Amino acid sequence: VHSYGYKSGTRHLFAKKFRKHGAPSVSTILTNIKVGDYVDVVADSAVREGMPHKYYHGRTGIVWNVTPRGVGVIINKPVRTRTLRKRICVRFEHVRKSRCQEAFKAKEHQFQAYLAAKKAGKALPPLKKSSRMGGIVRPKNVEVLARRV
Amino acid sequence: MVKVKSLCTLQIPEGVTVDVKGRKVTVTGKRGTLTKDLTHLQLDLRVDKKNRTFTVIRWFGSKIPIACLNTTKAHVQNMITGVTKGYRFKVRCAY
Amino acid sequence: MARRPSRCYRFCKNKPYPKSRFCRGVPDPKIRNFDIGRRRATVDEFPVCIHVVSRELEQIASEALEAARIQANKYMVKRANKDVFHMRTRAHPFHVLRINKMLSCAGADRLQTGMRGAFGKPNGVCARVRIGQILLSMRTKEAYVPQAFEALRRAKMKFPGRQIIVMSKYWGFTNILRTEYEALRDAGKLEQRGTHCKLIAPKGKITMRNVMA
Amino acid sequence: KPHLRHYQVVGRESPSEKNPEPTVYKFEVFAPNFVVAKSRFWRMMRVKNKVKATHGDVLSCKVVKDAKLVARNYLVDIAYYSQRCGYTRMVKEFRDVSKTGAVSQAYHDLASRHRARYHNIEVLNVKSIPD
RNA sequence: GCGACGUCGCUUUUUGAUCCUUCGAUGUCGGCUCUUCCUAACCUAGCGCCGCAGAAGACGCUAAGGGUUGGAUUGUUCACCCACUGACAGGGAACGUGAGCUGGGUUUAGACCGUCGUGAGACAGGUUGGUUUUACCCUACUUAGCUGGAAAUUGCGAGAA
RNA sequence: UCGAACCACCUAGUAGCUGGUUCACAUCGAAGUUUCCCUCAGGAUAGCUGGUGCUAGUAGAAGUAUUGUGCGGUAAAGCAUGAUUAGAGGUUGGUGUUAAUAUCGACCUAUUCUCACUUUAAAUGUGCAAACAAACCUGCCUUAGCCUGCAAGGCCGGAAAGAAAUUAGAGGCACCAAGUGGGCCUUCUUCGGUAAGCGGAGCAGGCGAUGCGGAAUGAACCGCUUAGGGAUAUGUGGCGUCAAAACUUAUGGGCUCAUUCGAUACGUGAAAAGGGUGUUGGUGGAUAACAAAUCCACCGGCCCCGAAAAUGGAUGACGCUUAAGCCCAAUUAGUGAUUGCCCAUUAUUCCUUUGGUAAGGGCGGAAACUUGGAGAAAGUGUAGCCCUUCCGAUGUAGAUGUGGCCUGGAGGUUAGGACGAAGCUUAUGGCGUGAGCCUAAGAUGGACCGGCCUCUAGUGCAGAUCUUGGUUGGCG
Ligand SMILES: [Mg+2]
Ligand SMILES: [Mg+2]
Ligand SMILES: [Mg+2]
Ligand SMILES: [Mg+2]
Ligand SMILES: [Mg+2]
Ligand SMILES: [Mg+2]
Ligand SMILES: [Mg+2]
Ligand SMILES: [Mg+2]
Ligand SMILES: [Mg+2]
Ligand SMILES: [Mg+2]
Ligand SMILES: [Mg+2]
Ligand SMILES: [Mg+2]
Ligand SMILES: [Mg+2]
Repeated sequence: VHSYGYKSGTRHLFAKKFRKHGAPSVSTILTNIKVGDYVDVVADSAVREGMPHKYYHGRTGIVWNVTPRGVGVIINKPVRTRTLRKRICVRFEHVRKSRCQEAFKAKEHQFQAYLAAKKAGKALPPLKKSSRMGGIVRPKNVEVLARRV
Repeated sequence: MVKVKSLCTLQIPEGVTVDVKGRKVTVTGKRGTLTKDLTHLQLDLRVDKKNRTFTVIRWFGSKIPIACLNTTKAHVQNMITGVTKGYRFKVRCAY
Repeated sequence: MARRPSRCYRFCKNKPYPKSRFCRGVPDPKIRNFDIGRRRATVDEFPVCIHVVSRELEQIASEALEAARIQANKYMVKRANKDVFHMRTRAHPFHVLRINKMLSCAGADRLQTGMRGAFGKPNGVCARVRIGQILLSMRTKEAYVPQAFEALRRAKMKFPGRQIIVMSKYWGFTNILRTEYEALRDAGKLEQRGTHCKLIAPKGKITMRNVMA
Repeated sequence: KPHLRHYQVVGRESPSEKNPEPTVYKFEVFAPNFVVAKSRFWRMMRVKNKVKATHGDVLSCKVVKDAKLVARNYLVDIAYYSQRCGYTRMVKEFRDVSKTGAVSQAYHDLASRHRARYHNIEVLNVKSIPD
């Protein structure tokens, strides 16, 4: 237990990736965050001022606080028998706007717009077709298999 | 593993008569007589006629069951030969 | 008898230790003269280039391949010539070795060292073989192939562990079969580089325009 | 009475979202069951075709009927694995009635003398011999 | 016959570890005494084999059956010589063996010395002097009796070398 | 009695240490870890656990997947930071040479050999989100932002549905309190060590705390996990005798002879190369002659030697060898499609208990041929209010409950006793799962005392080198 500093065992974790170093994006500076959206707290180095502790690196969570240049993010931390909603304070560059809901952001956007189209809408344009069923399949090349040595 | 190769035969001329009784061999002649035992695996000695042919068939076979057949062939001919011809043994010394 | 007969390192119970900024007092291995024989030798000389690839994850020390560098060598003159053979060794003792020498005299007896201050210091070097390691490759004629079923077995029995001869269908330092190789010289597909040579591959460049100007 | 019936297992590779009509692969395997036939159907395609049992579907496995029960010769090109000389093939011409019968003797001979058992054993060319 | 180089199996009367058993006690080495066991054979015993003519050695294998000493110095184990001998082989048995002996070495409390320490004292350094209890119990063994006993004390239960 | 006497007293000195700590059943039931400690034989604090709960809780559920969506740099890989280096020969030093020459280093090259450093490079992971306000169509207000309206916050009503699987074995807190804080083994991988039945770790499982079944034998392995019984059927393991089962299978395919064969995993590993002129298998390549067939080389064991000890000696024993060994298969015999067969604290089913406060239904008078109950009381708890229904049932430390057991005594009540009380004896039964109670019969006893509701405590003993008394063995 000789060393347990705030940045311990983190050579490869905060190290920038191969052939992508230097200053942060202009997207990451032109992001727009509110109190409530989700963010991937992907601590990048090359800013080295506002990086969170190692633990909060693959972690995503609500933004409970947006200061001028520091996003405050709550993150669930399974301590021992309970999770703490930790309240980390990082700068914006250590933050992505988390996709994690486009799975149903973009689903119910067109899913309702066609459920409405299917319930009332204007008309019901036919959609994606069935996937798994039978069929009298016609082959196009026969083959066999014994060995290759 | 196991196979069959051939059959072994010996002819029994005049002056020599061979039996088959208790699967044993009796050979006599006009110079001497001798009888002995030749049992082995798959080696059942049966003489067809009294003076026709000494036959020893085996039905199974491998290196060991077949390296034991024609030794009775090596040990039946000298029964028929010793009772008519005989083999003398000589001994010498030096000083 | 005073040094552990290279058996207590037949298994990779430990990491690899490289000669590096970590170890600084590493001694010298006695295997140095890897190549023997005809030296500037060209490539079209010998038809057969047989390998010698191991079988298990054994671990041979610096002391058995060093004689294979000589044992598997010397039997040339007794049944062949040196200049009719390529003796090139294709390994090196990289894994530097520690040693713990217990029972010091500075202190008490049988209670001085109760397992502390008792880690390693340099003694020598050995190797890690895994399944598929070439010990000592061979190049030869046709009338000189069955030579070192002895010389190898002379040194295969100097080794800890066993070994085999690997009859090959390659043209040595190239990736070409023998049967088609006599056909490739008929159309000059392969070039030369000294004691070895390089293959003109597909995707050929406009550079080597070898035709008359 | 001889176990290890002869199965005719055939199958595509779940067509396809990429190729939309992958070539069909059929081969005949001796197996106790058909679950064991499909288990060794999806071992050939996983190896000889790089197709998973997941990303493909079995079209129609089938039990070959028989040959008129009568003795005849059989040379069975068989390939087993073992720490006993890894991956050696063999010929071992047997004389049994049906292909199911002779290949049975093939397995009970290798497991007898090489201790190579069912999953360490591939089979090829279960054909007959006139003379 | 082994020796370069080497390596590879199996070795404890081995050098140490390990800390598993023992801290309401498995009593310390060596001997004495006595019994056993193993062979990796020291002797005798059996052929074998050589540049084994006799002589006489030479290499080897088979055999644990029998045999393997008396002393001087040492507490010793070991070692060393002395001398006999056919030769004086190597081991286990809780480094066989103290409710068997011994008490020489370890061995404390006395004392002296050397070095150490300011000192009390320390030394696995030397020297000298220094307890050795109990079987009358169970089994083991050793001899010494007695008495039951065959459905091994019972059924009538029935089997005759 | 003396490296500080002896007596009495403080004093029942203190002890993180050792030993002991007295009834039953029921309901649950762990921990050897975190941090802090002159702390590492102990504490405190969390976790684990019990009890009491509170509360609107198919949800703020999940040791699980799916779907999207992030994350990572270990395995494998590959050799730029490094290598490691010699093999082919040719700028920079010294030098052996006759401006001509090398010579080894540095270098120069095509490389090379095999490693830690390299790369979004795995598997396994893990972070998130996923349907009634997460999208809309709207409208508030202070407007904070920015020059009316956007966007923003706290809001909001009109309206919104799903054409992320499963379990959906109910969510949420709260309180009080123990015990534990010496773990060990193991799988997977892996740090240190010559090694280990070694030390230190990660993961999960176990044991501890736990039997049962069988691997002869074993805390841990393999099955299975545990209320009392019966049956049916299996698991692991087996079916020659011991030993239930092939009364030695109608067994089938080969293998195997072994002068210590071989034979159940993990026990610890059994045997390592090496060869042969050996028994069985396979591939390369001749002759049509070996001394009508016979070869030159190897792959593969079963098997032969290599190889060895000390009480007598172990597959577990016998024994087996045209197996009862080994490897494959079988399962009523190529006749026609199933379970050959034997063993459990497992499974199924059947009764019986008991808990759940688990659901129900009655919770005061009627009939099915003979009795019982859909008439036994509004009830936590029993000799249950009555039925019947589901489910669970092991357990050390610990916790808790009991209309629960027992001893001494008190307040009440009911009641015995010279026609024999307490006590005491037990082949005296019965009845309660049990603690225990009641009875009988005493060729016992002689004068006190039982049940029930409360109260009360000097209240239960096998074990403390317990204390006291008595006896006993050894023992004539
Ligand atoms: Mg002694
Ligand atoms: Mg004397
Ligand atoms: Mg006695
Ligand atoms: Mg790697
Ligand atoms: Mg998870
Ligand atoms: Mg168990
Ligand atoms: Mg066993
Ligand atoms: Mg039954
Ligand atoms: Mg058989
Ligand atoms: Mg009292
Ligand atoms: Mg008391
Ligand atoms: Mg008492
Ligand atoms: Mg007592």
